[PDB]
Amino acid sequence: KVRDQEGRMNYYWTLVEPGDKITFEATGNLVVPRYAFTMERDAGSGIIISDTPVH
Amino acid sequence: LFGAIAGFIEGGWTGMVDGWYGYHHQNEQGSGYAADLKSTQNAIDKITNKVNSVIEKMNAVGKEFNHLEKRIENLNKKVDDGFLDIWTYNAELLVLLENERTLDYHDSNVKNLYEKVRNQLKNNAKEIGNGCFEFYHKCDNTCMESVKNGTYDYPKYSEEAKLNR
Repeated sequence: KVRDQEGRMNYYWTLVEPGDKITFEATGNLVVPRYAFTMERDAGSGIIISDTPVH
Repeated sequence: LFGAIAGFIEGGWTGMVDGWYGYHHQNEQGSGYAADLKSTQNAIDKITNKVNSVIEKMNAVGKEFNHLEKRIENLNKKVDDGFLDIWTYNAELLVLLENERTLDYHDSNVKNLYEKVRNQLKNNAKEIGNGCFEFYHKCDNTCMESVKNGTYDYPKYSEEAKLNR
């Protein structure tokens, strides 16, 4: 038991290219998407871990 | 090392304020300081170029790994530390060498100025030894202007300086 749960949830992701299609088939145990993210790429970003305040 | 800045000239002049290297005269018309502007300008240009060359030669975030990628994390850490060590070493070494080269450059400039004045006065003056010459002739501000320019007339005072020598 972690967070008072005995079962588990595995989380998966994918990237769909323009003009391509994704297909979901199930007979159970699927947590379906509701919101997807259209994403645009440009270099010069990143992820930093900081406790510094933002101004 | 050329033995001029801390050598036969044993001290700097706070009086000199118009240049880095220069001259001090004691006529019957008065005393004064006067910098050698050509040498100072050339030195300033060369040192500015040196600083710019040091600047022009030099010119990220971390990655996250799970517990089953300790080898790749150690590889990343090794790469980062190795590059950091190399660049630290390069910066320190460059500064340390460049400082000596600059100081020797200034020493060479002072010694060359002394040499140029000596090869112009010859026997019409006497080397005191501290950096100065005592003229054997009584020649005025026009004289020291000529010495500073580099247009000294040795035959003009050769006879006059001979009796006093």
